[PDB]
Amino acid sequence: GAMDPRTITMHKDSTGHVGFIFKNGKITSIVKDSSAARNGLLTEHNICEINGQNVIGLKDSQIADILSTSGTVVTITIMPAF
Ligand SMILES: [O]
Repeated sequence: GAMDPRTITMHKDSTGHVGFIFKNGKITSIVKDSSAARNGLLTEHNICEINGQNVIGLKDSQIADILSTSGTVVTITIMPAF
């Protein structure tokens, strides 16, 4: 629910992308018509886990690298914040 973590499974498109951008670990925009959009990834939520790995505290370059090098399945657990 509103306060709670949610886990979203996405699949990469033909160029290896799932459909979002982020900054300082927070998702900031979803790409229209993407896997992220279809599967309900949310903006203003922090990236907690990717493919079951906790990434809290990692810098953006590392989160980016994990996303870019992932296989086609990308599962992300996200968390709201105030
Ligand atoms: O997390």
